Amino acid sequence: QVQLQESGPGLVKPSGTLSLTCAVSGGSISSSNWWSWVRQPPGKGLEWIGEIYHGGSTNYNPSLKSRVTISVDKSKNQFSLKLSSVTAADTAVYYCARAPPYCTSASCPDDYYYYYMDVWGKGTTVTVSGASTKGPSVFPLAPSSKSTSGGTAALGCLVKDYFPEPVTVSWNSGALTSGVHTFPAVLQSSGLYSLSSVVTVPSSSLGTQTYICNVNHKPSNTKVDKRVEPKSC
Amino acid sequence: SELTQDPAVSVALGQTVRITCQGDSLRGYYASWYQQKPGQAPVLVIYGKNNRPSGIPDRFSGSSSGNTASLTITGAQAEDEADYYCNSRDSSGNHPVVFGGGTKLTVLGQPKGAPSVTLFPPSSEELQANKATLVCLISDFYPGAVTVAWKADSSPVKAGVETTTPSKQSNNKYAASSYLSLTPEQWKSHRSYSCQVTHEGSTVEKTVAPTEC
Amino acid sequence: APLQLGNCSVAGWILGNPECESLISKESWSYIVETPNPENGTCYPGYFADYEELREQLSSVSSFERFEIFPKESSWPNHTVTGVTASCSHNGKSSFYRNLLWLTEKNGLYPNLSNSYVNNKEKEVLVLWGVHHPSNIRDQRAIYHTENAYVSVVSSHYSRRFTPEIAKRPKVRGQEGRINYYWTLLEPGDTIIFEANGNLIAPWYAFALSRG
Ligand SMILES: *[C@@H]1O[C@H](CO)[C@@H](O)[C@H](O)[C@H]1NC(C)=O
Ligand SMILES: *[C@@H]1O[C@H](CO)[C@@H](O)[C@H](O)[C@H]1NC(C)=O
Repeated sequence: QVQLQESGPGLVKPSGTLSLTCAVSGGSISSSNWWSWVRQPPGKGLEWIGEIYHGGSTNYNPSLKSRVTISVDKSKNQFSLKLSSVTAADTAVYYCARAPPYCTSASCPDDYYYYYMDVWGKGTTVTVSGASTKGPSVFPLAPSSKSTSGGTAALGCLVKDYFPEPVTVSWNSGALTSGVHTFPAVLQSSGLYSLSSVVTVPSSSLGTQTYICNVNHKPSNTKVDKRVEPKSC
Repeated sequence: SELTQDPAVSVALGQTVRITCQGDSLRGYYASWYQQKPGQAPVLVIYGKNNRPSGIPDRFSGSSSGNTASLTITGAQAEDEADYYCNSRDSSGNHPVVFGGGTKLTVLGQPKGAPSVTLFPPSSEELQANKATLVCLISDFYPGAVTVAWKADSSPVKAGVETTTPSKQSNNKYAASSYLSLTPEQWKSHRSYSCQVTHEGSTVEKTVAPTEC
Repeated sequence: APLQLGNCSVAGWILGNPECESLISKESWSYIVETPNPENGTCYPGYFADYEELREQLSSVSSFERFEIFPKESSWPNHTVTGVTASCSHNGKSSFYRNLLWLTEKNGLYPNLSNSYVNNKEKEVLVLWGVHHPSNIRDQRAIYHTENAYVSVVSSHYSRRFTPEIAKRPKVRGQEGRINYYWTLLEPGDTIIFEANGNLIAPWYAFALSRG
């Protein structure tokens, strides 16, 4: 049915205004629906931000009411969120969701007294910082005849010194998904992130199958397709 | 007001667990439950009285009693390990939405595994950029508690070490990584470097050498 | 043999009240026996229009039959149909009239409704329907996605447009909303057209009969 997809900057300067956009497809934004926003600081619980119903009706979190503005744009079939005077407390993964309509009287069917959010976006990582954006440097992690384990061998990609989060990695343009693990990122003393993505692969394929990792760093609009070859020694 | 729930609970696999959520807003509107796996968006598992969305197994059941809502998972499995949040709308005022604090469910009795360790030397491309990183990838271990140590030749090293906290992979086992940052001259001036991985009192060590392929 | 309604009334039986569930009818009867007024027969509070005349024409029938005038799985695609309410519960589970469908918004929308039926049954067809009246304006918009609603029922011998009136009311059977029930007789060959943008308690099952 309806699908949601967030979009916006992954970096906002302190005291600045966060500005996010959620695109609704497979449905009309001007409908009987409470389009909502939810955020999640790293390692923390879900926090409800606010909701909107077409006609201008907005309902916000009391602790966020002063800095939050949720609007809607019918022409582009989307609803937005704008959060002003951002600090480190506003660093979080922001979700846009859909809540059903509800009633405040005993004149509706039973299903209109439940609250839930069934349709969720994929999430947008926003970091509140003053540091600049930096694209990653990708280096291959080649397989070695010492570091193999019989019929299978491990090869990967080092994604070094990017900022901010996040980075996604696929293999062979998504055609290779089994044995793939992308580790979480380390935060170095320099304030830059780094991670690795490894895939376990049959050993007898090292010399005849091409392995390319696909690095995506949307905060810097950077895509790197790194070829991972066996060591020529 | 607010919804409170215990932050952590554990259940042995195959048995049943009941995740309780309490608050003054539960008498007005019905509570809803979500399951959040690490790094993923929350998925609604129960709404209304005991209604489950399409594609949610009947192992998840939800009951309420007074100012208390409960999520029961009968016959727990390894795939049920996630964070669970309650969620309701207040029946007073402008009807704001409140989330519970969340509950981390741990499924006990899963098979143990010794960590698999793969140590990568600095690639020739990174070296020719005048940088050097050793990459120690640790995977397929349960429980997810591990301690890493590095060695230059035979001497312990603590400078330039960065290790990720363990994370479960799609295998349900845990993985973790450790990086040793070096200069190309430090890399070439030693005879070998080692990544030492200790898990449940036993240790796996891998070694790389600049003179070998 | 007379129509035996047992512990429930004519209103609850003809509407499909969940407490009169089962209670299989017959093809013919010369009179009706009943226990009258269990909450006036309607599990959801409201007004039954021309109720005395309906009982008169249902007194003696010869070829009674209950059929599906508008099947649930079709007829109403862009609307949701599984609307139930606690006032019409069966076995401790909320339900609704077995012969009517509480149509509400599907995916946030309640498109313009238009469905017709032709009486090809060679007898009279009794069509029941309803119109819903929420108690506040906020719930009207949440349920039907319109502030101004109409329901048009047009046949060759019947024509009426209902406008829902929203007003606060006491709780009757725990509900502040009302549903007014209406009906008309469709002669053979006639066409009846239901048009709506909200508040319609749409006909699901109807009745064909003779001597009425
Ligand atoms: C009403 O129901 C009860 C129990 O099912 C039954 O004993 C009684 O006979 C019923 N009423 C009539 C008039 O049959
Ligand atoms: C539906 O019908 C109403 C009244 O006949 C009309 O005003 C409206 O334009 C029609 N279309 C929609 C999409 O509501």
